[PDB]
Amino acid sequence: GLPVMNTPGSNQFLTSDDYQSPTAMPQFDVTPEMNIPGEVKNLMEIAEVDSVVPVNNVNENVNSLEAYRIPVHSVTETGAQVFGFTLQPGADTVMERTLLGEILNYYANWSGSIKLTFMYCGSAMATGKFLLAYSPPGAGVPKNRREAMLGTHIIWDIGLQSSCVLCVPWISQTHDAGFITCWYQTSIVVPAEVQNQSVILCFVSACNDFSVRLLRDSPFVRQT
Amino acid sequence: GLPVMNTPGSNQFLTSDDYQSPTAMPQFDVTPEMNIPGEVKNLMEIAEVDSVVPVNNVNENVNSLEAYRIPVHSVTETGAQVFGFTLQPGADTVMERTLLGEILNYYANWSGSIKLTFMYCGSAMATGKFLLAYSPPGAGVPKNRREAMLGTHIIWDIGLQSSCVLCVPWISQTHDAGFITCWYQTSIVVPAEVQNQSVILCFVSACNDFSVRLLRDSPFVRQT
Amino acid sequence: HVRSESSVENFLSRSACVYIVEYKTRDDTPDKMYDSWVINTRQVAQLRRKLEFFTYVRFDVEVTFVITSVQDDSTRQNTDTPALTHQIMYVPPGGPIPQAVDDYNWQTSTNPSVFWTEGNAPPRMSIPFMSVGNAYSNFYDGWSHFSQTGVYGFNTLNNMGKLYFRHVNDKTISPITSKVRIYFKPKHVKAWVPRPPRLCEYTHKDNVDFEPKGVTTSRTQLTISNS
Amino acid sequence: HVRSESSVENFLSRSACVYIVEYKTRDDTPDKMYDSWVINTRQVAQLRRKLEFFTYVRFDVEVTFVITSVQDDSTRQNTDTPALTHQIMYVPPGGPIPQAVDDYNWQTSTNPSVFWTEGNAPPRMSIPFMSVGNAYSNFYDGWSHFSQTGVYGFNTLNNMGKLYFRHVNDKTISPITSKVRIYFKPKHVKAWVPRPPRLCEYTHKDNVDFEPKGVTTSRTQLTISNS
Repeated sequence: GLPVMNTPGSNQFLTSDDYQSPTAMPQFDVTPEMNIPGEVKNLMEIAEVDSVVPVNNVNENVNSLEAYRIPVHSVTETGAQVFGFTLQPGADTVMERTLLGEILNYYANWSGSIKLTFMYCGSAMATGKFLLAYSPPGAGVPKNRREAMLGTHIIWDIGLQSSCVLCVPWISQTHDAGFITCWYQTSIVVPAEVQNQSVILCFVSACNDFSVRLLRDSPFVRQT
Repeated sequence: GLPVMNTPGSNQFLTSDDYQSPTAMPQFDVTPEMNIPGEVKNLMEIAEVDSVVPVNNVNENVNSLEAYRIPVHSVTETGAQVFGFTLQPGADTVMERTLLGEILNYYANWSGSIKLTFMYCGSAMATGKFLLAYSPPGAGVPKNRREAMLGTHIIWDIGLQSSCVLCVPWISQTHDAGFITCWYQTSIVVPAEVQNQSVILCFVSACNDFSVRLLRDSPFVRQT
Repeated sequence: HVRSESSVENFLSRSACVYIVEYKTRDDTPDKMYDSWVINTRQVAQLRRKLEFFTYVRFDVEVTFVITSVQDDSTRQNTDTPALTHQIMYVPPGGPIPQAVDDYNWQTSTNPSVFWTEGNAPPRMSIPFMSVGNAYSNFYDGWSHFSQTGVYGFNTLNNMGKLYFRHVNDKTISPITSKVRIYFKPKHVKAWVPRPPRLCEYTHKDNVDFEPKGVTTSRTQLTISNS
Repeated sequence: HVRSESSVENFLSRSACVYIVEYKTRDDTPDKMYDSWVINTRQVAQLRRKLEFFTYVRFDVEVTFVITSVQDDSTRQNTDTPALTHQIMYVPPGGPIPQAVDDYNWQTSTNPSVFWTEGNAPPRMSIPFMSVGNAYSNFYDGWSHFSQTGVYGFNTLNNMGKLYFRHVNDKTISPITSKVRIYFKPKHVKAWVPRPPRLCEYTHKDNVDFEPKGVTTSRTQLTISNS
């Protein structure tokens, strides 16, 4: 018949094949596709969803619902620190098991932006100010309200904005990445018959410029 | 299905394959090429660069910087010889480890031209004349200034040209190749309070008509 | 800025060894000469989690069988056995089931088989979407038949089939065991109504049951300091 | 007068055996049943010099594995072992690492593998440019992380991956060792900022360190004479 020469690489099963294959069940009628709502055609639709961050993961608080609640109250000083965490979505233990950290643990390379959101869950009568400082990578953690003030900061007034959104610029692990600290500016002023202890909760999601390059196995599933 | 006959040469791994291959990592985003200056698309751009030749490789001077300096001074005779080396870029020990000799040791066949350059590194007050003779292949080495004079020579005056360039014609090893000798013509005339001892340095590169035909392993890397 | 590897098909359409099937060619116990596998997606924990990102899925199936044989030691390793033929029969949902190596259900017509001789490229057969409903369910909040009887969270409807393996040849004179490996590559994947990943470990392959794990890894403090 | 063989691709895109990987199929020490290779370009001294003609390089990779097996001598050379299947798993930069032949990381999903049965043509898999930066560095004048801590001249950024090798089958009854040979052929080569060749010999595969050699071969005189 036709003259045909076999090249090397023949009769092997490379695991990432793309060739055709014969069907075990021809003459079979596949039931047609119905319109089911909520179709996913991209995993980076899933990571564009805000989700609560367990910032208060001090020990023995992890096995509870207190792991999300960030305590804030009236302070007799004024330049103290409320919270703080290293800005590493996937390496840090804070946003480790966050949904964005879970999409980002299935890849060895990832790059893009990141949104933070901070919501105050106190009463409608309280008021005060915070200082949300962003230490860029390379720069250290400030130890003062004043050292955090000369950096990149934002003053977030409780009494007129219950949610501040902080879209952090360029962050990567293979395209010390930064810090997010929260300082008191004023105390939380409260009227009579209103409780002093209150709560902040965090939220995080990516922006629309987020890419990944190389799939791998996740470091959290361990075989029995 | 389709009738297909296997020709001989099938299921072998010839080392110089050119066939297609399946990718281990599809669905991967390769980072784009950035403009980096200094792009090489041809190895015969590299060998068009002049480089210093260790002509003074008399023994125990090789382990120093004196290996490049060619001594020239005031001579009580007048027809003596300054330097000399066989004209074999890659076989000779003089331009063996020269960059042009290093591009030319990776090939069994090479042909083309060759530039020499001779720079005088003495004072601005000295003056004199040299005789740069070129013995063609087949012809012997002259033993006199006068025997070198009737051949192909060039008289290079120190006092008005600090660099003479000598583009040697056709030389090959599979397309005794020649000699380059340097004779005194006059002594080096010097005023008072100016030092007598001086230096010549060589340079070599190819021309634009240089070809190679068959790659091989280099004779200088020895396996541990 | 590509987002072509966060696709559902560039995340789920990859081959993975899911099960190892050991069987011999000469025994006395008449059920160690064959073995089977009920086809599901709940044995590799990696692929089970990657499919439990979504509630409903819908895919074709491409199975490649890697078949290797090693002879058991005996007095008679000096033999000349000709090349072995294996059978890989597929039983669709609603098909008969063999109960021995000499059973008649290895010979029935509407159970598609593959016959492979030792030495060739490994076999391969595609399996289409063979559910009655429109998509498989990873999760099912209910009972299959007649609630408070039957197992909670079963979903009868999403069975895909099962495989059976035997040596086609007669009983040899030396015992030779054959182990096959099953590479299950889903194709043309469409997924709906996403959901968070699992935090706890798995305890069984037929229910969602668990022990309560934490939320994350605990820190020592709440405010950060310098190095 | 051609200059088509002084191209960068006609100088660097050639196959070369870079490493030999020995592993067995039956032992007692549980780490001699597998072996690995961290992929770099600094083991063959020839290819290391030919890539140290240039500072930055950028290439695809085409690996062909030549796999051969020889049985170890014992009392039981008289056996009938079926054909062996090998696994060649690729771990990208940022992937898990197996620690035995029975470890779970041989079964994970985002580590692409190749399964080859004895007798066929040798396997082959392409590896793209998988660095975060724009080109690999042969030379790096600096520290990786937090200078004066960490090794001088490391460049974390240019890791390409690593391979792992095991026999897919169960433990046999006779010991059979398998040695594979790795043919590393770089493709689509682009190079920048050239630099002189190395004069001294090599002492290690992770630094540029050396002992001072001469400049050339010494002569007896400076002026030439007749034969």
